[PDB]
Amino acid sequence: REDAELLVTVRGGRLRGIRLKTPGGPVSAFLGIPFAEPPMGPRRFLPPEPKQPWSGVVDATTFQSVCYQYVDTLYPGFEGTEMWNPNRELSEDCLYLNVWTPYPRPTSPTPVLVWIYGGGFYSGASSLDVYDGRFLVQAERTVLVSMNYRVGAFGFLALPGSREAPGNVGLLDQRLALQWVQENVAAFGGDPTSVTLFGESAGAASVGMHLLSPPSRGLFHRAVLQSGAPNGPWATVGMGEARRRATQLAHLVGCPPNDTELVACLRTRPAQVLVNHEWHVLPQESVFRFSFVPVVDGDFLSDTPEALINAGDFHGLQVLVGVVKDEGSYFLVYGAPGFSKDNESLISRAEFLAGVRVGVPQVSDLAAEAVVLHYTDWLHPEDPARLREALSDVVGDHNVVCPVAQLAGRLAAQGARVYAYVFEHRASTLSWPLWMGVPHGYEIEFIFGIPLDPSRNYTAEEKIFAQRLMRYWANFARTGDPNEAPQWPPYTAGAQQYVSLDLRPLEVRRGLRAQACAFWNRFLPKLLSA
Amino acid sequence: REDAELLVTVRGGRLRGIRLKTPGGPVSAFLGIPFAEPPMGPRRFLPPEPKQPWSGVVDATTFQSVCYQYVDTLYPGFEGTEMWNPNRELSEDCLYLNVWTPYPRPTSPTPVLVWIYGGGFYSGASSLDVYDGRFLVQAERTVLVSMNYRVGAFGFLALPGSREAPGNVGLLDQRLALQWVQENVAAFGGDPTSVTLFGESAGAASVGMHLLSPPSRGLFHRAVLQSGAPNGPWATVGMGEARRRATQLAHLVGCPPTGGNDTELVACLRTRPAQVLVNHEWHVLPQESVFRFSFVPVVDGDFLSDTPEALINAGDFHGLQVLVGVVKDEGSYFLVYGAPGFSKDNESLISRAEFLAGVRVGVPQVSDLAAEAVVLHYTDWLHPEDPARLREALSDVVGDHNVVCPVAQLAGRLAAQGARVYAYVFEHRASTLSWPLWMGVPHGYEIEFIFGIPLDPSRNYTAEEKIFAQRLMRYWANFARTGDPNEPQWPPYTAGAQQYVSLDLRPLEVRRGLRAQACAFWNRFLPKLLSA
Ligand SMILES: *[C@@H]1O[C@H](CO[C@@H]2O[C@@H](C)[C@@H](O)[C@@H](O)[C@@H]2O)[C@@H](O[C@@H]2O[C@H](CO)[C@@H](O)[C@H](O)[C@H]2NC(C)=O)[C@H](O)[C@H]1NC(C)=O
Ligand SMILES: *[C@@H]1O[C@H](CO[C@@H]2O[C@@H](C)[C@@H](O)[C@@H](O)[C@@H]2O)[C@@H](O[C@@H]2O[C@H](CO)[C@@H](O)[C@H](O)[C@H]2NC(C)=O)[C@H](O)[C@H]1NC(C)=O
Ligand SMILES: NC(=O)c1cc[n+](COC[n+]2ccccc2/C=N/O)cc1
Ligand SMILES: NC(=O)c1cc[n+](COC[n+]2ccccc2/C=N\O)cc1
Ligand SMILES: *[C@@H]1O[C@H](CO)[C@@H](O)[C@H](O)[C@H]1NC(C)=O
Repeated sequence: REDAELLVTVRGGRLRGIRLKTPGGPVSAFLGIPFAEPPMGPRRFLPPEPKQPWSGVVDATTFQSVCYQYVDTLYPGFEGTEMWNPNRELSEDCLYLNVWTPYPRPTSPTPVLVWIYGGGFYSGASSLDVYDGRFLVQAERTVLVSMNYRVGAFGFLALPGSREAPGNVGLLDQRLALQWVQENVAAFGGDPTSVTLFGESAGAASVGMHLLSPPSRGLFHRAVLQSGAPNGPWATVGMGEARRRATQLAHLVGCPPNDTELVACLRTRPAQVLVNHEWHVLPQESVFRFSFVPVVDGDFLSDTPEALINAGDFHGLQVLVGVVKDEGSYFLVYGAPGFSKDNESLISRAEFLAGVRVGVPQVSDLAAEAVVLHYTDWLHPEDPARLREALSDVVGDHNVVCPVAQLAGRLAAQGARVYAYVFEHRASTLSWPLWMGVPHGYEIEFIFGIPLDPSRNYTAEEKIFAQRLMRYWANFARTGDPNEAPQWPPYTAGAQQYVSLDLRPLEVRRGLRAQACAFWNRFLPKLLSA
Repeated sequence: REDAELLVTVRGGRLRGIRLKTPGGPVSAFLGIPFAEPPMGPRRFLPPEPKQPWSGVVDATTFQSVCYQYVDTLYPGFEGTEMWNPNRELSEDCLYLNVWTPYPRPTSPTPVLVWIYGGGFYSGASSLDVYDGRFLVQAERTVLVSMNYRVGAFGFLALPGSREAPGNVGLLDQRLALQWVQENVAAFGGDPTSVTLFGESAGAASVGMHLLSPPSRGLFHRAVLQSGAPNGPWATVGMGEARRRATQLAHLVGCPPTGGNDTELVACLRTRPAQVLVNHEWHVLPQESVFRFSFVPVVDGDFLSDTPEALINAGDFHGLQVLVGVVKDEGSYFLVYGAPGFSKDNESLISRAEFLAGVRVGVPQVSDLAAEAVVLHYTDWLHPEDPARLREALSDVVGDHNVVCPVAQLAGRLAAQGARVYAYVFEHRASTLSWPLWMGVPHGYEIEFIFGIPLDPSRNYTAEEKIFAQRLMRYWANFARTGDPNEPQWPPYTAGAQQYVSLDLRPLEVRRGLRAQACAFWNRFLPKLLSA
């Protein structure tokens, strides 16, 4: 009758899962497991509370609701943007996690991968097709866990010092899920002593912040940061600016009639009302800037991530970090003047100079001049194709590449063993224009083995590539070393060695854009202080 | 009795010259013509006064004295440094000029080349062997003129506003010599309506300042600036810093028994022996540095109504032809005079710490932030500690900051504002060069080829270098005659295409960009950083 492999008892009660099909065999999935009380009504903006025990059997056969978030409408119906939009109904009752295990369930402790999705801390969901864990679990025989966490104002609105809206509760949602993994993953066959965190963009920034927060450190053992870092200029906000943004949001939604009255009024508004106004609390026009992000208030982060990275002892830590070939191109169509996915975006010098202030917001004119000096080819100062690639480099280096390069350099120089990559394969199914190259976020589908889905149109070569990348990632989760063949050397602050990931065998190189990142990481901070 | 070819009457009186032998035939030389009253005693620091007329015949038959100046002591007996030291006795009685003309004297008016030597405004002389004008006149049949002008404190000590030491008198010496050319060069067969100034280093900066001073602008028609520009960070000084340096120099020599009344301060300075002033001249510089000189032209609203940069940016230069250029390694020569770890006698493979310390020596008197901006751009962050790369990088720092980027900025603005510009880079290392190999083609070592020194038979240049020298003399003379060095073609320099030619044994090769990336930092960004 009923498959005993799909019945699991966790600390809170009983669950019923579903058997999933994959080209290489079945997989056990437990989707929509509640790990927190629904953060609704008076519980909104508050830290999550552990889910109370239940009687009966929870149906864990389908994904649960997506946390309330903005839905992108720039190119309606376009696959390049719809693949990131919510594929389930929106709700504040969204604190659920998902578990994939081999079928039948492992009888021996199995290494655990925990996925934290990205989306600028304002969007994302564990239920997106591109995060389907069935292929990783079947091919590499790990336990895969992913959780939903609150985004936008619901997860990161902060009136610092107030208890009604302390901030960082979305990060606490992630920590609660990691604590749930420690207490319950063995019931699925997972090994709670071998937990690897991996995430992309804001998910990678989240992974980095769990590395720098002592209460989260005991919950995992290895970390993978893809196209993101906690020291990115978009990843955190100071207490003063957080209070300003929280206050303006209240004003824009008709609040208030102290912090208590302000939060109480915010709690009376429908969730969609807060979503409709959250982008308007940003101080200026920009790309790669987000309204409600983690706040540095001395609690979750006792100091800025950059400060915590410099003062940290990282011996015994192994981290896998990397970027895609063209980190900046995706963001240019959301505000940079002259850009669009439907033409070549061959911009003029005037549009380039205007894009610099959009891509590098909230800096002095002198700082902007330094950017223009560094990213101008003064033998071809007005060539539109060069200007298009240059502004993509500005946005990509400033927000992703150089923050990741700095994290990798400091971690390596202070005990950690770092492996660095650059993902350089443009998917044959990529629907973005060719000038965007390999855009932000389009390595994920290969890490998750999506090309193995036979109902998709990836090539035979791309399937072998996905299997290669799944092996690297799983090798790292098992041993802290992706290697098995051309060897992948560790990244060091001196040699700065990394590998390129594409259809060709591994190629070792030096320097994660060393010349450009010396500007962003070494000189520009000095310029802004004086 | 006499040779009429060697007798000339100028406005001041009669002159007698000499007939010089050259590998290609005779040349008339009138060496040591007085063009000003000796600036001695009460006239020290004063503007030059026209030479009073004389009766009889002045023998203009040999070079006159070198103006009082410092004598380099760093590598005694070394050919590389002794070639720039005085080859005549030092004297304040030094305001004499020289005229070379073809033998026999030209039938028709001939274009005139006027040479202004360099030496950081503290040294130099028209009598140096490398400035011998006989080969240019023989090969290209022009009239060549060179003059001595006061250097160091005697030419550029400035108490601005005062009448006893108004400053810039060395530039006034040059202008007086230019006025002399206008009134008298026709007696030698020269055309006063076709006068081409050319100079190197501080001489090139001098040429540019005459371009930007209206009283001088009417005295010539074309300009050549070799490895120098008036907008260089070393070429001018503000009124306040000039007064500070002049006051500390007076204080260092006991004047007066600091500052005070200007008339009495200078009167005390006039009682000091010339050598005493020279001995303390370098002590007034604010910090340890290279390519910085104590007494230089002062921007005081008179000779220079504004900074050279502002005058360049506001200037209308239609109808002007200009030839500018640099050598391949402008900075290397200056590093052995103070940069830590450097020497002509070893490889100068410096460390990272010596590189950072040399940056402050090579870019003196800037904020810590500006210094780190220099480090950011001249460090290869894949090889931040490689000694050979650091040695080249510090050479580039000093060369770009002081020569290449000032010249590139001068060339770009003149071209954009009406002038026709031709740019070169001199890339030949002479076979006779005595400096070590790591210095490449150093500052000042294109001059000997422009003056045709390789044609001197007692020298040891190769036959290839003699052909090269004759080719360069043709470019310079073509430009002096027509405003165009051509007749492989040499395209003009423009702000957009930024085209220049390489001068070496190979034929002309057209390139783009006078180190465009580096000079965008020095000319565009760094000024914004200093004002904020
Ligand atoms: C500074 O002093 C000069 C005069 O220089 C000498 O020292 C003076 C104290 C006096 O002894 C002069 O005779 C010496 O020549 C001043 O200029 C003189 O001023 C007087 C009175 O007006 C006049 O009769 C002289 O002709 C002037 N001689 C010149 C032009 O040198 C000058 O005014 C003083 N400036 C100050 C106040 O600092
Ligand atoms: C090359 O020499 C320089 C400076 O030194 C002089 O020339 C040398 C060839 C040798 O003859 C020395 O005895 C001379 O003093 C070295 O850099 C300097 O080293 C001296 C050591 O006293 C010291 O002043 C500073 O550290 C450096 N700067 C100077 C010029 O004072 C350089 O290290 C030598 N190159 C090597 C070591 O290969
Ligand atoms: N008046 C002085 O004491 C003095 C001291 C030092 N210097 C400059 O040092 C020598 N130098 C430094 C750099 C380039 C060339 C030279 C050679 N000059 O003859 C000039 C004057
Ligand atoms: N205006 C913006 O900066 C912006 C930011 C983010 N997005 C949507 O990002 C979707 N996304 C979400 C998660 C991970 C990656 C990605 C992007 N490309 O792969 C649109 C506009
Ligand atoms: C040039 O070389 C020759 C042969 O060695 C020598 O006799 C002569 O003195 C040298 N002259 C110069 C200028 O060096």
